Amino acid sequence: SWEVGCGAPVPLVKCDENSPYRTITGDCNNRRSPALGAANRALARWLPAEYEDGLALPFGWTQRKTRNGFRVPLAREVSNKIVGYLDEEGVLDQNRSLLFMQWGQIVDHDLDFAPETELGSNEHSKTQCEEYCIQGDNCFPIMFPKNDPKLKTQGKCMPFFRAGFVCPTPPYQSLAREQINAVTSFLDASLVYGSEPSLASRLRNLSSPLGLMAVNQEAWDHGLAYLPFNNKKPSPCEFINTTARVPCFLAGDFRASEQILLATAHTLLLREHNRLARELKKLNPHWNGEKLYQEARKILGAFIQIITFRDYLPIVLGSEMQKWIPPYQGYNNSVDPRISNVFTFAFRFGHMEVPSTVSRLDENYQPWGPEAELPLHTLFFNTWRIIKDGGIDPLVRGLLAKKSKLMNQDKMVTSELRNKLFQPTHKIHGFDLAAINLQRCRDHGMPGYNSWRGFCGLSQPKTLKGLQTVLKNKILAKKLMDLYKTPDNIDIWIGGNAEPMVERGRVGPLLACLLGRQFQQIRDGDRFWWENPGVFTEKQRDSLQKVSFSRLICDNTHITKVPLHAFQANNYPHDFVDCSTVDKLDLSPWASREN
Ligand code: HEM
Ligand SMILES: *[C@@H]1O[C@H](CO)[C@@H](O[C@@H]2O[C@H](CO)[C@@H](O[C@H]3O[C@H](CO)[C@@H](O)[C@H](O)[C@@H]3O)[C@H](O)[C@H]2NC(C)=O)[C@H](O)[C@H]1NC(C)=O
Ligand SMILES: *[C@@H]1O[C@H](CO)[C@@H](O[C@@H]2O[C@H](CO)[C@@H](O[C@H]3O[C@H](CO)[C@@H](O)[C@H](O)[C@@H]3O)[C@H](O)[C@H]2NC(C)=O)[C@H](O)[C@H]1NC(C)=O
Ligand SMILES: *[C@@H]1O[C@H](CO)[C@@H](O[C@@H]2O[C@H](CO)[C@@H](O)[C@H](O)[C@H]2NC(C)=O)[C@H](O)[C@H]1NC(C)=O
Ligand SMILES: *[C@@H]1O[C@H](CO)[C@@H](O[C@H]2O[C@H](CO)[C@@H](O)[C@H](O)[C@H]2NC(C)=O)[C@H](O)[C@H]1NC(C)=O
Ligand SMILES: [Ca+2]
Repeated sequence: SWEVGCGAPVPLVKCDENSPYRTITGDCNNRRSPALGAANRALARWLPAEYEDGLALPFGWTQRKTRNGFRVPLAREVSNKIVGYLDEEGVLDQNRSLLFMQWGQIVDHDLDFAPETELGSNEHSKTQCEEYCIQGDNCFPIMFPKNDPKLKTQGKCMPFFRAGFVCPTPPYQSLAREQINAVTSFLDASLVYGSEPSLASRLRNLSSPLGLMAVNQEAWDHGLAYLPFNNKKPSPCEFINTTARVPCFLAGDFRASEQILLATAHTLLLREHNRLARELKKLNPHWNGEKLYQEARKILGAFIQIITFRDYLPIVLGSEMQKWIPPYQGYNNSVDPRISNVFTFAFRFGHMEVPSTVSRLDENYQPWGPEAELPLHTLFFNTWRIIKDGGIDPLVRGLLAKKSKLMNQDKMVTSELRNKLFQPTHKIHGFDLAAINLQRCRDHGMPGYNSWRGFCGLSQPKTLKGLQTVLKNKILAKKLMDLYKTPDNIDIWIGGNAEPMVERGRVGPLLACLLGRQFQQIRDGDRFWWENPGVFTEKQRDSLQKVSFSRLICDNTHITKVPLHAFQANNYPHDFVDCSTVDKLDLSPWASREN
């Protein structure tokens, strides 16, 4: 087993070891090594980090140091020549609904977080980085290339701050830099409940004994709950419209209000928890507050694992699925459940799946109002469109009836994200998610594209010709070589995403390998995997299998018509059946009798 040797993060856990419930922090999953998988620990290294100075400085930090003999190209330049595109027509995925993209972001946030080095609300360098673009300490700005139109209109660079690492916050440490994962590595709904003791508590309704999550008191959605608002007044959600003055939502994960659809999904899960608590109180009038909380919780966690492994991964991994994820043989305590550093870049393939617009549909799945179709960028940190413009039902119908954006090698990331991204700490719509992804790739000391190809037993092109055959694209290969001068230097994020998709999947060979391995490990190394004998009863498990996102919509919204397979593309009304024709969740196996 493993756990630590330099650790400092959450204090003071002891453990029970007879407890049938996961801890909040992730500790004590593995009995041999209690900290394996816990939040606030280093992300795992499947390969040694690769920094300019070999310890902490990212490639591209020092102007005349090379990576294997060549200058690494500016992040924003790669964004401009390879990732961008203008024409949104013919870009949609004919067989993946908007929910496909959205579930990905959910699983993701449940698995990893690498927050920025924070270092003060007192600091002036938060504007020495912003206002002047001076590289230094944890300001590692994204410079604009010449001829970039943002030069003429936004300044000389885009703010950026290196991610946090273990040990500190301020200075530095001995050995090599390791970024922190602020959330638990186990699929366990930590995005609903929180990853800290702290926060998990603030989220609960501890005045009633019903094991419920606190809800909004200021507003309701046709009698259905909304997530509570957040405290911190320099609120970004208030900024995007100081007239509506509606603050961001407060959830188990801090990014829950990043974009209106992620908040919508968070809301659906909060509602499911409260609903499972009320019905559980019905079956067992004697269970106390803690017991109701933990049980509903345990439930929701299994639900997220079931939709993820049964409905989601097969249509991501395609025919590579069984090659990486075998059928389940049981808990294996030898497996390292930790999320690796590289996974957090591989799982970013989802950014190439976000379309440029979001729609609100009415009860008939017809355009909801005048302005029903909105540009994605006006929805970053937008909570007022939910509270002051229809509830979540409009938005949920769009999730089912619209499609995701299909990855394409000539159209990669939509301009709504590539030029108009809104960062919570700054004031403009005008950031580039693609460039940021690239800069972070380097901030985290990632090995290049060929190290990972090697790692996955895949060929390593060393020439233009070789790269063309792997990418099956002459022109993209030319653009990559002109910017990188050697495939060894291709940042893993762009390289992994530039590969053609595997059969029946939505990612290429490299990514399928990286994703497949990680997912096999968090299942196999999770003592509380829903299928691990003893976690649930066979009766509960039998009951556990009829879950479906569609059902979920039926019990928690006022939508009455849903598709049966929500992840594939579905046309209204042909594919939409009546909610009462959908398998329900039979709770009877949770009934406990004293004798
Ligand atoms: C706005 C953003 C999104 C949609 C409008 C969006 C979407 C996704 C999808 C669909 C993902 C996977 C299936 C996915 C994965 C990960 N993301 Fe995003 N994302 C939006 C915005 C961001 C921002 C901003 C970041 C931080 C970038 C940074 O480096 O500073 C971001 C991250 C991630 C992420 C890494 C998380 C971590 O481990 O720290 C993914 C796996 N997303 N996103
Ligand atoms: C749109 O996506 C669909 C799923 O990605 C795809 O159909 C899927 O086809 C597979 C076979 O290739 C089927 O899978 C299952 O088949 C048997 C059914 O008895 C099951 O017992 C197995 O477990 C196996 O998983 C499914 O029938 C089907 N999946 C879904 C969600 O419907 C469609 O073909 C795609 N549409 C187009 C036109 O490409
Ligand atoms: C900031 O948030 C405002 C909401 O607090 C928003 O204004 C609201 O949205 C429109 C304005 O275009 C109005 O909708 C329509 O309402 C009825 C239809 O039911 C009509 O009689 C009106 O003509 C109107 O078009 C909302 O009533 C309006 N609410 C308020 C208090 O003004 C702003 O548009 C938002 N601004 C930005 C920059 O996002
Ligand atoms: C905590 O849970 C209790 C219910 O157990 C909530 O109290 C109810 O609130 C609704 C709407 O305000 C009303 O039906 C009643 O006023 C309350 N019912 C009962 C039985 O007291 C309370 O609002 C919840 N608190 C939070 C912040 O979520
Ligand atoms: C549990 O996972 C371990 C660790 O991955 C598996 O170990 C096998 O493969 C390892 C390579 O990753 C090597 O350590 C060994 O070849 C082998 N170890 C053992 C225990 O034989 C292991 O197969 C899994 N456990 C079981 C019983 O399936
Ligand atoms: Ca988790």
